[PDB]
Amino acid sequence: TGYDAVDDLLHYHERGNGIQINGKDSFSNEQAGLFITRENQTWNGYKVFGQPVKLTFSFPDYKFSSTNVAGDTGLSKFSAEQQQQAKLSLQSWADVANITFTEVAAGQKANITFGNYSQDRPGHYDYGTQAYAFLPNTIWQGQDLGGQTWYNVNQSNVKHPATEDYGRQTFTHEIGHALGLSHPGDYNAGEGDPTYADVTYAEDTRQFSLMSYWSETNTGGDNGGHYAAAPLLDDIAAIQHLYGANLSTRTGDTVYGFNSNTGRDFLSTTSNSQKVIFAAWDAGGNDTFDFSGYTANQRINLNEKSFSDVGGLKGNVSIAAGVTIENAIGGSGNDVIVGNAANNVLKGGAGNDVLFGGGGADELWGGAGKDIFVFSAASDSAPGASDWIRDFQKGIDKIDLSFFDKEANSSSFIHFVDHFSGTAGEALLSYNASSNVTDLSVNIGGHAAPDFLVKIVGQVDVATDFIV
Ligand SMILES: [Ca+2]
Ligand SMILES: [Ca+2]
Ligand SMILES: [Ca+2]
Ligand SMILES: [Ca+2]
Ligand SMILES: [Ca+2]
Ligand SMILES: [Ca+2]
Ligand SMILES: [Ca+2]
Ligand SMILES: [Zn+2]
Repeated sequence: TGYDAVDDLLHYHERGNGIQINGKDSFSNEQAGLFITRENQTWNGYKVFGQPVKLTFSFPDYKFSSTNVAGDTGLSKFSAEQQQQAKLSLQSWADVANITFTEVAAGQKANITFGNYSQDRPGHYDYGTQAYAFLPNTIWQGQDLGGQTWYNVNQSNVKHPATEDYGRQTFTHEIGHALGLSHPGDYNAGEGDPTYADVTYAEDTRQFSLMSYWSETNTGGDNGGHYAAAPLLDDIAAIQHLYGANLSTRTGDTVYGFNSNTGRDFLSTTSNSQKVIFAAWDAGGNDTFDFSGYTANQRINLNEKSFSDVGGLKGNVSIAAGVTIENAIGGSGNDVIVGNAANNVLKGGAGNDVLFGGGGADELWGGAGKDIFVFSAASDSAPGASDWIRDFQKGIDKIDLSFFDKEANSSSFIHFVDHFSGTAGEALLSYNASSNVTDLSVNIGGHAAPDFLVKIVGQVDVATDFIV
């Protein structure tokens, strides 16, 4: 049934509350954020949390023959392409927490610096390392190393971050360290051989945090060979814990995905081939997840902290804690679209879709195809805040009320009548041929009056259009 599909999406990636996944403990979004910042170091001071911060950054002109604090040499300044991508990574962190970044001249002392290295010793090129950075307040010989980030330019992804997404992710990851974030678990490579089996909690994967090195496939995600460019779900919790949530970000009506007005590369796409991977942070307005241009079967959940399967990928889109996204538009595939307690405009597009509005007064459009509109509570469409199904086609679309009889474990609870009598479970269809509107009223609670009312544009055939 349509309800089965909804129920499935609602319990996708449940976490915390004593759950154990992969033989590992499951941490909630909150716990993961705290664990990722377990070093307690911030630019505001040790254990000083929730305060804004203003930081400077620059691209120093390093001398090739110079040796850095780590012992690496064959140094160089960031190229134009590298600088451009580093600035995009910085902004992605500034979008979510109260952090202000300001670029200073190559000579001026800056809090965060970017530099390339190519040799582990003079005259010897290093093809084995990727990058590293120092957390704030890292003191060495009376000097703070905090804010320094270094990258192995012999790696093509580091040299070409604009075309190699792992390079862009690396910039975001190292800057994360420079801001106070650690990897989600303790494990040393090089002089150690860690694997996902060495994680502290199940959600330590690239599906939840880009501070992680473990594949998203470990938790059931699948990014189709791509890498997230910006802070993921648990990274947002981590960074906002340190510097507070940015309440000024995208406060207007924002569109994510296709036809985006975000002005962010990782939140926008112009074709079915260009895949999105992101955790959405949005501080206000009436917002829309527009995934209309994708052909794959998608699963879109508008609940906060929940995961969606978008554009042919799995668990690649999520919504941060405290964010309310209002609308969703599916693509040409057979989609499952689950709304939240707010008023939502849900559009299935072509294909056979399953739409679930949840609470609030929702506006549901099945579009072309055999669509199913699902309900599981009187509050889903309360009289006075009724849902509207705007394009119902009798004999083609369906209204799924199967939840009620299943819960009641009775085939006679929900049953259609031609007139009410106060009995619980009575359902009544009222068709107005002049206005082309059908009222579906149900007395679920067994009150004097119906406690559930859906308004439908179009005729409904009781003999063929319901799943009970
Ligand atoms: Ca917005
Ligand atoms: Ca909103
Ligand atoms: Ca669709
Ligand atoms: Ca459809
Ligand atoms: Ca809703
Ligand atoms: Ca339809
Ligand atoms: Ca509703
Ligand atoms: Zn790292």
